[PDB]
Amino acid sequence: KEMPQPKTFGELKNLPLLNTDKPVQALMKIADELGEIFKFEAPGRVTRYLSSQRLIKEACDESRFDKNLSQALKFVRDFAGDGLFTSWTHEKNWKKAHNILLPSFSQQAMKGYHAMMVDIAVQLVQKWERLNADEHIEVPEDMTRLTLDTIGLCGFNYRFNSFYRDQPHPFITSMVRALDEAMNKLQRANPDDPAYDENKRQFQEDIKVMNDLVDKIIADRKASGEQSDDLLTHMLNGKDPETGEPLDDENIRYQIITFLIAGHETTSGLLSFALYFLVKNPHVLQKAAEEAARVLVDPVPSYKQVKQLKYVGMVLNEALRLWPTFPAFSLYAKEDTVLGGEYPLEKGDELMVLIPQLHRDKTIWGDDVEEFRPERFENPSAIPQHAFKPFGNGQRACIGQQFALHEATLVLGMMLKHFDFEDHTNYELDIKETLTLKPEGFVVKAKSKKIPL
Amino acid sequence: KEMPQPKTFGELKNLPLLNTDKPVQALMKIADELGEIFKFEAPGRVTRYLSSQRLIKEACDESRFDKNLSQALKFVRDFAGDGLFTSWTHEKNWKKAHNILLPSFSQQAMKGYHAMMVDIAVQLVQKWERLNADEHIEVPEDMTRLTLDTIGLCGFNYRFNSFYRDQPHPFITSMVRALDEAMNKLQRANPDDPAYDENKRQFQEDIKVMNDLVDKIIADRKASGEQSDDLLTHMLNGKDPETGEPLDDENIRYQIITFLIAGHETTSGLLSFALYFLVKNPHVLQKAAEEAARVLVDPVPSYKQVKQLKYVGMVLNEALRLWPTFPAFSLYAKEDTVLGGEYPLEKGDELMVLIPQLHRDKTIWGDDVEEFRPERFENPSAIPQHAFKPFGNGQRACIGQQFALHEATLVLGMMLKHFDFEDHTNYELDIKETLTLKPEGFVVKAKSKKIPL
Ligand code: HEM
Ligand code: HEM
Ligand SMILES: O=C(O)[C@H](Cc1c[nH]c2ccccc12)NC(=O)C(F)(F)C(F)(F)C(F)(F)C(F)(F)C(F)(F)F
Ligand SMILES: O=C(O)[C@H](Cc1c[nH]c2ccccc12)NC(=O)C(F)(F)C(F)(F)C(F)(F)C(F)(F)C(F)(F)F
Repeated sequence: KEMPQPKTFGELKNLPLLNTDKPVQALMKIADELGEIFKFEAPGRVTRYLSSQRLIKEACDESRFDKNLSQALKFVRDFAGDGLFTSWTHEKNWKKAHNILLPSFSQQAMKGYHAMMVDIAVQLVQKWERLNADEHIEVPEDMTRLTLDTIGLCGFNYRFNSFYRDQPHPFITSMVRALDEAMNKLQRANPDDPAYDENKRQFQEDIKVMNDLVDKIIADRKASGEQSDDLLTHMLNGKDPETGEPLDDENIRYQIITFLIAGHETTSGLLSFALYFLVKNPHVLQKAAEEAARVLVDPVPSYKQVKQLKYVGMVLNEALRLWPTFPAFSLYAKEDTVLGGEYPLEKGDELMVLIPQLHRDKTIWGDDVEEFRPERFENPSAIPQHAFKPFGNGQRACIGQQFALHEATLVLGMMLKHFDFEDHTNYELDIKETLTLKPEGFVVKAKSKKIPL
Repeated sequence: KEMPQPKTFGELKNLPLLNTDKPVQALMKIADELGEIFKFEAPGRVTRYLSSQRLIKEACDESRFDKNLSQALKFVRDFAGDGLFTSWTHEKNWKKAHNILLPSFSQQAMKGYHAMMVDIAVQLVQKWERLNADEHIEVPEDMTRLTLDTIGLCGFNYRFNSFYRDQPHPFITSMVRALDEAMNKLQRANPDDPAYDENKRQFQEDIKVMNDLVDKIIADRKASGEQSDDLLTHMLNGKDPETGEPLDDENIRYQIITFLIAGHETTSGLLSFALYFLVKNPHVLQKAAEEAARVLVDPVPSYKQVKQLKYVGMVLNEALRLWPTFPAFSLYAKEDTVLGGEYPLEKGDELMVLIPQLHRDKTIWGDDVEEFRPERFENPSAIPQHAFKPFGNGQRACIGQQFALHEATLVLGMMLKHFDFEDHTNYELDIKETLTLKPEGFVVKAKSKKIPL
């Protein structure tokens, strides 16, 4: 039985297929042509891309497969270290940090973060209230200002003040450039070529910038002793119940860098896609706006009011179905095993879960998988197990899921309460790929409903 | 009596003395050397610089002298046109605009603008509340954000959104570059030298940017009929009592451009100098802060509360004494006349009033004229006529005087209510000159008192 494989480039095998600005979208097209599984080879490396719920449900069995660091994550590890996102499950610091931080990311914890989320959300709305008549909004740029500032503030009581700037904060410049470099390393044949020497030097300079700001943030909080109820305070004080150990300061840095990466890259994309779908589907926008108007009856939304925004939740989940913003995750076989009754795997063999394809599995979702329909999530127990995984799988799933959904629900709810929206350019979806997916160049006009804050 | 005169450069006469980054400060030093009057010659022209109250009181006699357009103002007229600032007193549009606008710039008119002034002032306070512990404030840069935005909003219901940017608005970039070219054209031999073709092209392009935006603003408003009740509304509807004529749309544009020049340049300089002198004089800062705390008992300052900030007003007047931010104005003799019983002048002969030197006249102020003492203004009536002229003279005095002082008082009151200030760099005063004066590089730290808004 021969597993499908895309086109090759002689000795380089499939590698040059990733020499593109849009590798995930390319892989989606290959998946459409080849089906639920294909092998992908490079010099000295092989993986298998999975696209169907029936295979992915097996891949998600944690007794058989564990999280793998893709080559992308191995490069991100050069600045995110053994933080939660780029550590192996068997490294002592994973379970330790996981145990310490899980309570700080719970739904109940969101009650405590809510006030600071509102602070940044109000800044966004005020920005849009203050635009002149025929000016427009640069959507992913503003969502990124919001999401980065929220995690900065909620997490570590640090204000990036992104709405006060055109040029990002120096940490963000370095982080964005470090991420770009990490993703660019995947797609260059002969990575030791002299041309890439300057890229490597700038990389080391960006890592240093990140470490020095965050180390300083940690040291400052240690030296002040201030008990600001946030992630940083929790990490400086908390002990892992299992080992009885706290995180050391180096690992705390790695977690902070990791949360900032997450806040910048991934939540902003969700909000950007959600707004994109709303302006392309005005009946959905109407339903979401009506809910926002009916529910958010006070100038400052409450935690309880955000929980009440069911339809806005459904909008966000349908946006995640179509464009899960961190679109692939990797697994390895813990032991020899056979996938799907058909594909034998050896210990250590790697799998890639193509989340956007899983979410277009017609045998699960129906034939209309490209349509934006939030009512797919109106009665969510209808969704089969492992059919919807925008936040990954099992113990290695996104720790920030509740944070991200709370922020996104609050913000999207406020946006729909306060403004009508116009797709003035009839924007053509163009998806930029970094660590994540975003709708590049998405612009709208927002006409104020003149409801005070 | 042969008039004193500074050093000459052969056939260039005194012209090269103004070929300096700091021409007003140069002229002040010359005044120190030469006294109350000196002649200043260049090829094809002459003026006389006055520095004493004794002589300036004659110059300010409107039966004997009228406002002259200095060469600097003649160049500003290429983009400010026949707006109030760059028009001759005998021009029909001067008298029309004067009669139409003056009542809208009264102390009592400020009740109408107060709310919009608070809007921008709160944005400033919030920016500074949001700075992190280690960070500092770029004072003139932030003061200019405030003052430009205030005149934009109050004047024409237009939001430059300066607190949302590092890059100034396109209009501002052009205006600033226009004003720079005007300044540069002064110290320049042959204007039609092909060398300056690019300068002229840039100049024309900046005029276009300025006219296009402002004309659109005006046209947009005329269309809607929206009675926004600002300077633009008054200008579109208002009739000159004398002629019975309104301003035409072209002249309205020049007034708006003129207001924007004014609210950008001179007013922010005042606030920057005031804060400078406050941090250099801690006892004065403390007295002003006591008043602010005693008077501004509400989170939103009221119009009447700003009028009660007597000491803050004294502080601003003392800043204006030392560093009047539009530091000189020009006059011409309406008829042959003798100045000071010594200097015969012919009809058309020109004078320059060197305001910073007038304000250092030891016969009026006492020997300690370099000292910052707001108490000099305990009773502003006590100052002799024509001794204190930071807003110029007579019917050609600053129309924006009450606007500027109300805005500056409000803002400085709020700053002193909400923050303690630290001169963390022990800043060395360095005054940059364009057509106005500012303390370049003035930076402070502001520690919040944590009083909510
Ligand atoms: C819409 C927003 C987000 C999406 C779609 C998303 C998606 C994901 C996915 C798919 C994974 C699994 C990665 C893998 O298997 O390799 C993951 C892991 C993670 N995410 Fe997110 N994420 C989001 C927001 C956030 C936020 C806001 C934070 C933190 C502030 C965060 C922190 C993390 C961390 C720490 C992990 C690693 C968890 C572990 O292995 O222990 N994420 N995320
Ligand atoms: C600290 C702030 C300010 C200072 C020191 C200042 C100073 C002056 C001075 C000295 C003049 C006389 C010019 C001459 O004789 O050639 C003047 C004129 C003028 N100023 Fe200001 N000014 C300030 C703020 C403003 C503001 C905020 C506005 C408008 C919003 C404004 C509008 C004008 C206008 C229109 C004139 C021309 C008046 C006329 O001749 O009819 N000024 N200003
Ligand atoms: O980084 C990796 O390991 C894998 C695949 C890969 C990269 N190099 C390989 C060599 C042989 C076989 C497979 C690979 N990379 C990808 O699938 C990808 F295309 F880069 C990717 F999809 F864009 C991605 F990196 F996974 C991603 F989607 F951007 C990421 F967000 F990181 F998951
Ligand atoms: O613009 C002018 O006409 C006059 C005088 C002048 C400029 N060029 C001259 C040649 C010969 C004799 C006099 C002059 N300029 C000045 O006095 C000046 F102070 F140098 C000035 F800086 F240019 C100034 F323009 F006056 C000023 F001070 F910057 C201004 F803000 F405009 F008042």
